[PDB]
Amino acid sequence: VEPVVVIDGKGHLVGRLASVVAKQLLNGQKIVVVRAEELNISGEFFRNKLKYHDFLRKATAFNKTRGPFHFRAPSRIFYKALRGMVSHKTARGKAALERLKVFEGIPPPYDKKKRVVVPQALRVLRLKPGRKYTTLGKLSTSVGWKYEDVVAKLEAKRKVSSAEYYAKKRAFTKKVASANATAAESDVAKQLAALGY
Amino acid sequence: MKYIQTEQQIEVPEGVTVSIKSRIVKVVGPRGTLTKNLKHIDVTFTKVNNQLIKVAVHNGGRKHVAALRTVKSLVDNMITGVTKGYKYKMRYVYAHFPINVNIVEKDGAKFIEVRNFLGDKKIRNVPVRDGVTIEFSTNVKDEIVLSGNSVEDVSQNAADLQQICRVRNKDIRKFLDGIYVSHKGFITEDL
Amino acid sequence: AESHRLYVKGKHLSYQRSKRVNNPNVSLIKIEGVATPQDAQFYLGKRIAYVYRASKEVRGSKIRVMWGKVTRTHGNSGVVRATFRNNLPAKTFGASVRIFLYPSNI
Amino acid sequence: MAHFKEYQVIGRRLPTESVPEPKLFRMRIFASNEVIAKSRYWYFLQKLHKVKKASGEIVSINQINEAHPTKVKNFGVWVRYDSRSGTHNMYKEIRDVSRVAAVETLYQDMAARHRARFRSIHILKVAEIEKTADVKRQYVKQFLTKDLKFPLPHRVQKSTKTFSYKRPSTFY
Amino acid sequence: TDSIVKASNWRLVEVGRVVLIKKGQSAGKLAAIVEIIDQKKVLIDGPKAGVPRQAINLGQVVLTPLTFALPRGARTATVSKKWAAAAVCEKWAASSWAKKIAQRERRAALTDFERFQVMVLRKQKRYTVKKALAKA
RNA sequence: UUUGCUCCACACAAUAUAGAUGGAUACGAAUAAGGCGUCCUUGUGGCGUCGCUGAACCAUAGCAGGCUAGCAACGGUGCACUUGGCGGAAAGGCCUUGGGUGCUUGCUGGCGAAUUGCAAUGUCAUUUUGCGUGGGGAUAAAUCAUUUGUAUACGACUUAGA
RNA sequence: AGAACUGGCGAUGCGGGAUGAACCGAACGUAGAGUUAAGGUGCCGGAAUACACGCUCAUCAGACACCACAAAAGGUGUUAGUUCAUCUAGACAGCCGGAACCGGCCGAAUGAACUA
RNA sequence: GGCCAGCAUCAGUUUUGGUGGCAGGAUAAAUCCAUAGGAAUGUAGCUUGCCUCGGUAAGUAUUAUAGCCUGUG
Ligand SMILES: [Mg+2]
Ligand SMILES: [Mg+2]
Ligand SMILES: [Mg+2]
Ligand SMILES: [Mg+2]
Ligand SMILES: [Mg+2]
Ligand SMILES: [Mg+2]
Ligand SMILES: [Mg+2]
Ligand SMILES: [Mg+2]
Ligand SMILES: [Mg+2]
Ligand SMILES: [Mg+2]
Ligand SMILES: [Mg+2]
Ligand SMILES: [Mg+2]
Ligand SMILES: [Mg+2]
Ligand SMILES: [Mg+2]
Ligand SMILES: [Mg+2]
Ligand SMILES: [Mg+2]
Ligand SMILES: [Mg+2]
Ligand SMILES: [Mg+2]
Ligand SMILES: [Mg+2]
Ligand SMILES: [Mg+2]
Ligand SMILES: [Mg+2]
Ligand SMILES: [Mg+2]
Ligand SMILES: [Mg+2]
Ligand SMILES: [Mg+2]
Ligand SMILES: [Mg+2]
Ligand SMILES: [Mg+2]
Ligand SMILES: [Mg+2]
Ligand SMILES: [Mg+2]
Ligand SMILES: [Mg+2]
Ligand SMILES: [Mg+2]
Ligand SMILES: [Mg+2]
Ligand SMILES: [Mg+2]
Ligand SMILES: [Mg+2]
Ligand SMILES: [Mg+2]
Ligand SMILES: [Mg+2]
Ligand SMILES: [Mg+2]
Ligand SMILES: [Mg+2]
Ligand SMILES: [Mg+2]
Ligand SMILES: [Mg+2]
Ligand SMILES: [Mg+2]
Ligand SMILES: [Mg+2]
Ligand SMILES: [Mg+2]
Ligand SMILES: [Mg+2]
Ligand SMILES: [Mg+2]
Ligand SMILES: [Mg+2]
Ligand SMILES: [Mg+2]
Repeated sequence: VEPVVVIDGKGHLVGRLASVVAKQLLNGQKIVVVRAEELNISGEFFRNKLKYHDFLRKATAFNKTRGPFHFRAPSRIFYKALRGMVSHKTARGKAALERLKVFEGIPPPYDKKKRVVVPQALRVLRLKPGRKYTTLGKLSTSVGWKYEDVVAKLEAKRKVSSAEYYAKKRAFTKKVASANATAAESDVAKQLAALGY
Repeated sequence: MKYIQTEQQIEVPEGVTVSIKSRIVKVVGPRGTLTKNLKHIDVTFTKVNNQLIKVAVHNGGRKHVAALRTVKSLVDNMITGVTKGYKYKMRYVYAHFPINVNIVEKDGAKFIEVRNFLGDKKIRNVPVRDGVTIEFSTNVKDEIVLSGNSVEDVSQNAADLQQICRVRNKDIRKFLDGIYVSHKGFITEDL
Repeated sequence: AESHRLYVKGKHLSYQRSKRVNNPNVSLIKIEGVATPQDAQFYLGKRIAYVYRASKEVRGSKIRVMWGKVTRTHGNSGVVRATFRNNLPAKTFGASVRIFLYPSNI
Repeated sequence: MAHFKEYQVIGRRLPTESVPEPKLFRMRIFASNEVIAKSRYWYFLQKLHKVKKASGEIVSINQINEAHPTKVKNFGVWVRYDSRSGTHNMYKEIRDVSRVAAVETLYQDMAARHRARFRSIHILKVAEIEKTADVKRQYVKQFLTKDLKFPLPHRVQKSTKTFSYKRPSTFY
Repeated sequence: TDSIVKASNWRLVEVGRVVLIKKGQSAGKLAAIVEIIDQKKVLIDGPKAGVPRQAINLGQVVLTPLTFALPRGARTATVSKKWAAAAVCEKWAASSWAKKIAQRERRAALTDFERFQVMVLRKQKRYTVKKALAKA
């Protein structure tokens, strides 16, 4: 449909967001994910802490390098769940995975771009209420992700400028709605009304 | 089996005004001000008459209804906390070595400070929770007193001190020393 | 004006396949705005063109086109099946494609 | 198994020269078609009188339509069933609009709570519960209070497109 | 200093709660909740829109804020009287919800010519508005 | 080492391309709650309203958009310029002052369109390089060899030399 | 390790059981359109993030015949049952009076053993 | 007539819809109509005891200032 789709990660279930993002790529849609830190995982924090440590303990024994690589940062945790749903050892796979970017936070392109939500990955809609769950950044930071606080500081600084933006917008789009307000009742209006507008 | 409706009643007294928006709860009494975040629960708080607030769980399961009352109680103790108050008295007991208990503060701190426990040269320090005021009880021996509007904040700062005094490497039912919670009740007496 | 498009946007998804083996003679097409199998029936028999560029000029242009038709529908999400003058290269899986409004029955 | 109709199934042993006009026994069978239903009749009739489908004959098969399909009824349901250890009887209460509607939601329950498939259940009796406070079970009586209302909090709305540009709302 | 608790005030499954079908052979019609079966099923009757008296899952139905007076278990005709009596349809129609269902069905009936007439009008409406937009 | 380099302008050569073809259209937060409007004593406030999907919004007419004329507006919109402010997360982009050049489908006109013959994408994106003209700009090094021993199997390392 | 009958493998590819001689499905000239079996339809991956009723929260959840093993035994987790019995002859609890029994307070169900 | 398309009219195979007329059954069951009966998750009326012109609590009352259930036809 669109050239690039920005997905606010906040409030989404990793594996369900992963599965849709995996498929967008394979069908050619470029995807960029933001706020991977505030991604969710079903299940209470401790289990998810344990699970990662199980991941953590697997490595090629004679050389720890060639064995599995354990990434900490929420994006790479999420890129991993996403890579795991793609054919990535093929060329078509590498191809699909280039169409994807994942970021913790919202870096400078995309902070003034528009970010979407995938309801079938959305935690609020998906989980039975009162089922314990996990914010991804908090997990990442307990397995060694060092940047949780920077992202927070930047996001809060950023979240302030976005309200300045939204403030002026809500004010100007109050003027606009006082403009259509008088053009209502007009000859042109009540005709557009007739056809559905 | 999913009870379709169940509720409880927070009865609201005179000098008290409680304000609940989403699941943040604020109780304003003449004694003080207390706020508690219930967003982990999933209930509907409903005002009826300003003397009474109802809290209900719709279509609830066994464990879910169970959480209803412990919501009510939590608020009740918030109201009774902001009016009557909470006074926890606890008395040091020592079979031989007298337990030297004090409030020292460095870096604007205010801790309880316990010396010579079982002749321990080590000095125990339990920090003073904000909202609890300590006083050592006059006229009664080896009594210390913790007072505030938060049961939670108080009774922790009680067991705080009470557990710094655990004894190691002896039969505990012989060596009974420590500082144990003597009594728990409210700040304004006759109530 | 701005928009000259007389086709409907589409995607080259996969060949016809089982999990084990495929059939390059048949492709599966996703058509924008088509949702349901019954949504898909409209575009049956319509004509697809996969447009692509090349290095050599041929007839006087560096653009070439493979041409095919929409033969039948696929599953419950309104993906559609299509067969082409020659089989699409499969390097094209996830490439855009064009479903024209003719042959028309409107 | 499947979705049910109720059949009157009437049969008699084959007439013998000395015994013409045998005694015509009938059952009310909940099945999904008459071929299953008539098997059941022979399934049970073998467990009551001495007959096989060989020695017997089916006199009539007549579908039985609910007599007030829009009136909400309470139903006592008496069931015999097999667990993994032994066989035992039961009583449950189903609130629904017909008999055939309830036998369904019974077979679901016996499957869902007790892991009891179709073959392991006999339906002993289904009866309307004619008067309230003859309803013994709380999961029904809960619905019988005067002037019942209740909400449906935390409402979800299936998406028709994978991406979405608002953040949803569970309200109602 | 009154207490000021919030509300979180839901639409209610209740007898006399007019309800909009979503999926079904009746899809898109108003009915009323006649009786109540369990936490999922209810009985409905729609007669003024011609929906049959039937039991139905609440998941095929979306509760409206409109509701009228009606006895539990009330038979079809009685639903007809009280429905019209309280002007259910009249009140659904005035609603911005129903008006948006209206509005979107008209945009479906539009014809290429009509669609073009729409656009010409829009550029006309835009001109007058953006004019107003720079005066204040 | 024949006139080599680089930024800006344009010409054509070619070479590719995981796949332009109206527009990636910006609060944050909650979800057993919120968005917007408005009012006050500015609150966990009052009141009004909306939701039940973007099926929206914006844009969209004119030789792929030719040549022209008029009115009405004082608006929209593009290009180069200029005023000042802001953005370091990957800011490399957002906002604004001012004069200058263009479009307008807000409305009314004149001219053109065929014969590409009933369809044959019937050609409008962007990537890198090279070859040539003025318009700016810039005039180093590294390696071998020699040398050193804080280094070293050899390579490498670390010193030194107009 | 050794008999019975039959169907198989061996001598046989093909679809399915991720993998696999023997399982399921189906037995093979070369191709085409259609429909299917067994098995499947979050994504890898063709195909409903399909509809519907329950059950399940695990600081070792679980997830499919052949099949890739766990048992006796416990739980006041939580579900639905069974047989007995108290309950508007205000029971069951926490106070309080009389001497466990009955009441003063209570305003609705509760106790016992068992099934899975 | 060399290869190729496109359309039309057909033929063989097939897939996806739309619409017409009939046959069954409890000659569907229901809704609806007429009628008799009856009950409470008891509507009007009445009485009653509190509680503020604002209704509340429990007795009485079977269609009344709602309705329902059940048989009959
Ligand atoms: Mg992991
Ligand atoms: Mg290690
Ligand atoms: Mg390497
Ligand atoms: Mg490390
Ligand atoms: Mg210890
Ligand atoms: Mg010991
Ligand atoms: Mg010892
Ligand atoms: Mg061929
Ligand atoms: Mg697809
Ligand atoms: Mg019957
Ligand atoms: Mg019986
Ligand atoms: Mg049995
Ligand atoms: Mg959002
Ligand atoms: Mg705000
Ligand atoms: Mg509001
Ligand atoms: Mg305001
Ligand atoms: Mg405000
Ligand atoms: Mg406000
Ligand atoms: Mg840079
Ligand atoms: Mg050297
Ligand atoms: Mg053997
Ligand atoms: Mg051999
Ligand atoms: Mg053989
Ligand atoms: Mg053989
Ligand atoms: Mg074989
Ligand atoms: Mg195979
Ligand atoms: Mg296996
Ligand atoms: Mg195999
Ligand atoms: Mg499988
Ligand atoms: Mg797919
Ligand atoms: Mg389901
Ligand atoms: Mg299986
Ligand atoms: Mg199993
Ligand atoms: Mg197994
Ligand atoms: Mg056991
Ligand atoms: Mg056992
Ligand atoms: Mg036991
Ligand atoms: Mg047990
Ligand atoms: Mg148990
Ligand atoms: Mg058990
Ligand atoms: Mg020929
Ligand atoms: Mg027709
Ligand atoms: Mg017909
Ligand atoms: Mg007929
Ligand atoms: Mg008849
Ligand atoms: Mg008929």
